[PDB]
Amino acid sequence: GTSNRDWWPNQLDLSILHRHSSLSDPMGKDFNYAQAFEKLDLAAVKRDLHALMTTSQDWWPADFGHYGGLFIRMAWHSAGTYRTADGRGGAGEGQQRFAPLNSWPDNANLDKARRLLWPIKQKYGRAISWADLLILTGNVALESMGFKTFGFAGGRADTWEPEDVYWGSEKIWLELSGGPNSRYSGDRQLENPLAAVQMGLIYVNPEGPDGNPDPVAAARDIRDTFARMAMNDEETVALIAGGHTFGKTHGAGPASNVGAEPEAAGIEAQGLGWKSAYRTGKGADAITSGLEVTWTTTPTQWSHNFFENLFGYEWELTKSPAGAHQWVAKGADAVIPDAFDPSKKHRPTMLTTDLSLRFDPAYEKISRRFHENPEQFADAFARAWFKLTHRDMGPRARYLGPEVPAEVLLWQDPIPAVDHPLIDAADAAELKAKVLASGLTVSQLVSTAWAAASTFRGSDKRGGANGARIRLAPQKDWEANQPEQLAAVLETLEAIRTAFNGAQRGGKQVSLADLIVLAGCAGVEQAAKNAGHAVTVPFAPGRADASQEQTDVESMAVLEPVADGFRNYLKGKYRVPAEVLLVDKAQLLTLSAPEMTVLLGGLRVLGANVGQSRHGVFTAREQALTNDFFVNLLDMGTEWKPTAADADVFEGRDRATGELKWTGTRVDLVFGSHSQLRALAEVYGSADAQEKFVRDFVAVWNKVMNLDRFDLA
Amino acid sequence: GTSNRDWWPNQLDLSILHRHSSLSDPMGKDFNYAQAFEKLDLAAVKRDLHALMTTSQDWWPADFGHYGGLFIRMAWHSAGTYRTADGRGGAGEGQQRFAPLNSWPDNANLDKARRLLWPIKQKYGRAISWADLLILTGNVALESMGFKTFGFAGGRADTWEPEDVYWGSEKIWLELSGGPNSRYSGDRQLENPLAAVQMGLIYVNPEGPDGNPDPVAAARDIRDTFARMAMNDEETVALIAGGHTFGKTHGAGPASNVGAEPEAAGIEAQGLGWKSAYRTGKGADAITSGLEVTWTTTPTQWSHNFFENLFGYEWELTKSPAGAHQWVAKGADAVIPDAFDPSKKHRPTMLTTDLSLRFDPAYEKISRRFHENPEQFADAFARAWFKLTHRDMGPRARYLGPEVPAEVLLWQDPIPAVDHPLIDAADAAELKAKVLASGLTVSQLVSTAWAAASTFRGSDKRGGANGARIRLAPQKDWEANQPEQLAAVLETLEAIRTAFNGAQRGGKQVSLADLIVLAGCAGVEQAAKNAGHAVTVPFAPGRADASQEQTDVESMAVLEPVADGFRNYLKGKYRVPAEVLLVDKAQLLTLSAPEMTVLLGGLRVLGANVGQSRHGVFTAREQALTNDFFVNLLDMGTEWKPTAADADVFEGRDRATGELKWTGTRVDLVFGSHSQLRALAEVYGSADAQEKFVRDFVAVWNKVMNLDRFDLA
Ligand code: HEM
Ligand code: HEM
Ligand SMILES: [Cl-]
Ligand SMILES: [Cl-]
Ligand code: NA
Ligand code: NA
Repeated sequence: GTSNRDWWPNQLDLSILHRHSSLSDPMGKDFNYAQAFEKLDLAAVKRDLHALMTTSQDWWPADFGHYGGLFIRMAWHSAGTYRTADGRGGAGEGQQRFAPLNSWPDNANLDKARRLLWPIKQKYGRAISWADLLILTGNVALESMGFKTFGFAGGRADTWEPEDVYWGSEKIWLELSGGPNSRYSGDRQLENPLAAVQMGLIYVNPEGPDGNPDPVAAARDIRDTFARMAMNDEETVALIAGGHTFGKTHGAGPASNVGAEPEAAGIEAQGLGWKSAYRTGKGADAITSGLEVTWTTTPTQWSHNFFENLFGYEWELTKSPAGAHQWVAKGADAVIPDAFDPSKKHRPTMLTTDLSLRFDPAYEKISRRFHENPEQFADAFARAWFKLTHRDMGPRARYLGPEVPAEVLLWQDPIPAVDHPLIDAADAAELKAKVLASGLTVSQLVSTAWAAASTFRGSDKRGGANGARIRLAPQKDWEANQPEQLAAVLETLEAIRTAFNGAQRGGKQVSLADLIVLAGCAGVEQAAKNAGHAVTVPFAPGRADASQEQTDVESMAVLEPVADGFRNYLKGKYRVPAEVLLVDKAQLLTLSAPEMTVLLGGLRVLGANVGQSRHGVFTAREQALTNDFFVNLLDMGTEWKPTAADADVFEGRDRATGELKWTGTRVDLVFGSHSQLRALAEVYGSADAQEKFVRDFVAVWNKVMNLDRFDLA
Repeated sequence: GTSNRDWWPNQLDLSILHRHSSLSDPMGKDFNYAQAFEKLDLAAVKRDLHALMTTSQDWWPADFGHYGGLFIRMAWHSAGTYRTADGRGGAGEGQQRFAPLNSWPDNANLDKARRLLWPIKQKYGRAISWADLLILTGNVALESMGFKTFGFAGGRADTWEPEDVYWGSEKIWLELSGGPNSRYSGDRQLENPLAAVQMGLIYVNPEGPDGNPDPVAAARDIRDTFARMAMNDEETVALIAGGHTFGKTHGAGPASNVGAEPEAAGIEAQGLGWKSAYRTGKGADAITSGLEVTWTTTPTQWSHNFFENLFGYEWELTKSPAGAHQWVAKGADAVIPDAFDPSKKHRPTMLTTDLSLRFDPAYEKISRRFHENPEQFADAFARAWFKLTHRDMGPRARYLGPEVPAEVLLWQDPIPAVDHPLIDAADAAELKAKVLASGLTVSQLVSTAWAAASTFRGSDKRGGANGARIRLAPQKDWEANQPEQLAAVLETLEAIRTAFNGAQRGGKQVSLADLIVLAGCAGVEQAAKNAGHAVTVPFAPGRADASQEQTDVESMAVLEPVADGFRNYLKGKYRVPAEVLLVDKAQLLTLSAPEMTVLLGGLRVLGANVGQSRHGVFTAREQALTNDFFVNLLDMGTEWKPTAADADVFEGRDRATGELKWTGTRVDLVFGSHSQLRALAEVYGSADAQEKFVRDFVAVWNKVMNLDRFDLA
């Protein structure tokens, strides 16, 4: 069947905005996962998981009689797709159970892991999501094997279709670098927003870079990829060495014996894949990665034997039974148990990437400290495993259940508790009038609130106006935020806040974070009044102000908008057309196509553009909330042509006279070009649409202001 | 960006069931188009359209100073994509404004037509849809040029994204037959469900079949395609000759002058395409099809000149200025006006396909009758234009406004008015008890009601249980309907109906159509009782019974289910995998993926399979409404393999003993393979899901019973 994508493969794709509709969701409109989870008997779940660890199924026999290592891997791959660039990936939506991740080569035989958990999923039903269950199982694995975890939070609601994520442009699984769709350029520079070295890998190639078995070079790829998943050197060493304290790899015979991944398998395989023709195809004969390494002398028990082995032997390059590069201990005794035959033992073995932890000089210093102080190792691992498995959960208000760690961690972008009465509706009205009487303009107020709120991304639930981090480094200096204009607005609002708070009794006060948002509300109300329409914009107080010391500046860098079509802003020059970057931003903001359309058309006419650019400002009443963007865009009296100076800037002239009327960017003009978007623009540009336009704009503005308000969820 | 479709291009596609979500629709969830239309000043709209006919715009100057031919073409192409096989295409969703149809070669320059209507659309806003506006404009064009139409109904609600229609498998526009993705096989047999001879054509090639200018063979393709659009010979001749009474074709220079279609054009084209480098690119220099034919001596006025020309001259093969095959009148004087220069006249000209109406023997007889009796031609054309433009609108109850023709037409599948009191709740309880006391089983009642209601398709809104057409030819003899079992059920229901109706006074009576549906409801209630549960199935009376004389047997044949996965039925052997056919059926029934999932699982256990097949009957309590299908499908204790006899039948055996537990088809097992479907099946197979499953089943059951109930809308 030939499709639109076939005929016009470079046309913009809006389907990403309308994933996750109520059509594909089996649960009722009113289902609230948090409410279900809060009544789960978590202790009972964990007893069932504990029992499962040593209850072998014959269709995928447990190595050493214990499924712990399989489950740790499973949970670490669930989390391990996370990228800091865009927040996409991670364990927080249970996406491992869908395409493509269910069929990535690095996820081979996790289909068996997940199938082992169906009976518990079945028993507890909607009260425990697959997303939560994956991570809970990894924690119970660890605990059953003698490792004390840092804690666990529930609250990852399940999803019902695949997310549309850019995982790379290669058309071959595992393609080595330097092909026609290489993700690498320059001196081994991995393209943003990717966080893995080859298509279908979680981080790095366990043989070494593009299969070259050099631990030093492999260390470069480990450091770079892990950094792109928000882990520093200490955390990376703790996680790799921690994980590889347990279980084993699987490479008992050649990889040609392994058949189709789950999405390609026959209907009779019932959602499993990688069926192997090698001997029994499972257990002692299993093939997963093609490597055949067992790291420790007690693969089912926490120990400090990984570093004992790493540092206690010299290593020789060797090949698994599938032909993969791996390493074996020179001169060693057979001290490693076999997974199924109590009469066999094996020499210690390592991956290239395990040896990275000894031969990269910065890793070696950490690894040695951990070898000499295993208690430090265990604490670092526990902390890093919690961060790994929670990194995309969002604010601590979303954390559910009885095992949530009390310690507040800097990476959580923490928000202090509120310990005073909040402002009421009359206070809000008072403050809106004070803001408008200060002489701050509609443009300043809208722009500032937009800048504060629109750092939110739904991918990892970071960002948003809560915190008032706009006032701090680094947000206060980001170019998009217009640092000198911002500072003047903030000074004025801070004086309003001080005077209101100084007048109160009873401990009532308003945070700056709330006042930034409220003042933006006032701007939108005043713009509506400038158009002749009285509207009240909703406002919910309860934001708190975070300190600089509670804000990790280097982690906040990935939230900087380098492209924000809603402010007609592009920080530099990109390969991806600006309209594609608009739809990417709308997806991160959780906006539908209608929402994105109304929001953009209103911001244009409110003066929200960076630098006060005229591009897309298709109105002669700037700072009035009207549908003029749409009416003027759609006027066939105007003809549009790209400028000679810049192909991405367009001039709109009167068709009859030649007179210059407007200028616009690709982001403005796409609403008059794309057939779906133009259809939306036509609703808002019709003569009956002024009330609708205003109502819909106010609704979407309030939605954006509240994106991070999980305290009200 | 590589996508799931790239990696697994043959995996089943569920996106078609979550098109048209509330996410992509700009109108609020409570918007009701009918109510907006009913308040439209239709007379005002028509005055504005009359004005527009001769208001020429310089960016696309009007031929003869009158846009009427362009608009007729526009409205005939809007309607013209309709196929009877599936009901898809047609004017009823306004789909000409989206991809791919906005860019089909045969819709070249209708982008200009649509743009000329934006000011009207804008002025009247949501009270007239684009869908309605395209048809109304065609009507006003005809009236403006002196042809009185048969009527007009509003009520086509606009849509907001493209429909996923199979238009063919070719990967080249306009590809001639016999290629790697040929729509033709054998003796010029066009593949179902297609209704056009080439990718991107509305029906036929105007030069002749695969470009061969033979009118006799062109007539074969005209007959076949038009029959696939629900039009017989008289209708066909009336429409082609009526259309071609007006306007002209456009081929002033070589087609290489014509640039990108709208979906390929640059952003500055603002949604238009086919920009031409030939001379001024428009007006006298226009290039659309490449043909240069003007049919009559008065192209802007209704006339009897089409058949006077066709019969009055002999025709000579020639070429247009673009090189296309067309025909010129031998020895004729230059009597045809030029569209732009009062000093030029032209000889009469004809397409190959126009000559088909004279050189095909059966068309010749009609054409001569029309020539000799122009009043017969005008009435046939009026009636056929009404049919053409309303064929996908569904029951007359959906027809809005003051110009709806009073005359009931056979093609509308008419249902008599109800002229008596309806059954009340106490009567419904009394009838349900009578049905359950008669001996009819759960399986029979469910099966019968399913058969009756599931003929509905949302594509053209034909079918459904209203009418009780299940009792008439041809539905009563369809194999999927189990004619012998059906007859026995109907006899019993007819005897209940007679006895109830004979006991009433006041004129109260129950239709058989209602009783079939009510009896189905009683089966579902009894099945819940068999499972130990109280359940209430909603029922809405008010269906009437249609007669055999109101039921066109040949038109009804397209509704026959040759695949119905919901009954595990496949009439024969198809190229398309049966699970694809299930999703296609779910789309015509307007079901989401969760709905399709719950529905099928319940039908399986209630005994709705054709022939009492045990395939997918995964329960030991058949005729009890339980979630057993899901719980047993998902049991990892069972291993599945295709049978040696039949690769599309699977056997499910106990993993430990090898013993046979179940058998299933692809339709059954896809719910345990497809990673999205299996996620849905897990929700209904969970331990906490029995009540959910019953509630969800009853809701979807009632949805299906009411699909055609536009008298309640
Ligand atoms: C440089 C980073 C990493 C590399 C290249 C890597 C590589 C791999 C490979 C190739 C396997 C064998 C797959 C199979 O054949 O069954 C595996 C197994 C495993 N890895 Fe890692 N890994 C890394 C990091 C991690 C981390 C961060 C954790 C968790 C903290 C983890 C925990 C495990 C566990 C527990 C197993 C054993 C699975 C079993 O017993 O079935 N790994 N590793
Ligand atoms: C065998 C079926 C038909 C064929 C092959 C056919 C072919 C075409 C072609 C090739 C054009 C020229 C397009 C261009 O270059 O601008 C056209 C024009 C047109 N057709 Fe048809 N046609 C068919 C049936 C119809 C029907 C059923 C109607 C309406 C009832 C219709 C009404 C028109 C009118 C009004 C125009 C003139 C457009 C203008 O003045 O701009 N045709 N036809
Ligand atoms: Cl994601
Ligand atoms: Cl359609
Ligand atoms: Na994420
Ligand atoms: Na249709």
